[PDB]
Amino acid sequence: GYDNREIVMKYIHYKLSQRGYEWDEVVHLTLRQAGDDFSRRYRRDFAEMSSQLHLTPFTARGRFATVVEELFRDGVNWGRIVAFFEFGGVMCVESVNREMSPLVDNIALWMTEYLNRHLHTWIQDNGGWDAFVELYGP
Ligand SMILES: COC1(Cc2ccccc2)CCN(c2ccc(C(=O)NS(=O)(=O)c3ccc(NC(C)(C)CSc4ccccc4)c([N+](=O)[O-])c3)cc2)CC1
Repeated sequence: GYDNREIVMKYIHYKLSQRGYEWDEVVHLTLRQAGDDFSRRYRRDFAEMSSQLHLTPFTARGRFATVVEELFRDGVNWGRIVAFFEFGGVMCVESVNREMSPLVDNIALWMTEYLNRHLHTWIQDNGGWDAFVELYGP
């Protein structure tokens, strides 16, 4: 069984716990190893994109809508997906850090919707999660 919401709400544990939070997922072992290596490799490219959203006047929701639009602009792929989850986590880290913990619930909700209303067709088409783990699995 695979749940986009169960993973989206639990996958935000390693991104927050590192600073101070709760929760935990079981399949994170995959997205994690793939995410950690990403942040390190594309640390600058990622940070540069993060600052951009901070410069814009948009709100918490707006930013997420702008970061998701640019990410999946020239198509989709396991790679872009690994980055999408990365941004989501960071977005929460800033909230809790900027006295906006409650926002964490919002960001977690959005990531769940988009995943179940945008990347639900592509994923299933690319062997779904089954393939995601088969490629870059523990
Ligand atoms: C600034 O634009 C970004 C940042 C960003 C912008 C906006 C919103 C969110 C994020 C988002 C766009 N972006 C990239 C950079 C590269 C690729 C990439 O290499 N894709 S891939 O399809 O070639 C690939 C390679 C290797 C792995 N996994 C390994 C084998 C475990 C290595 S760790 C790794 C993870 C992912 C990418 C590279 C290495 C995985 N994966 O796990 O999905 C995927 C994809 C997007 C630049 C940073």
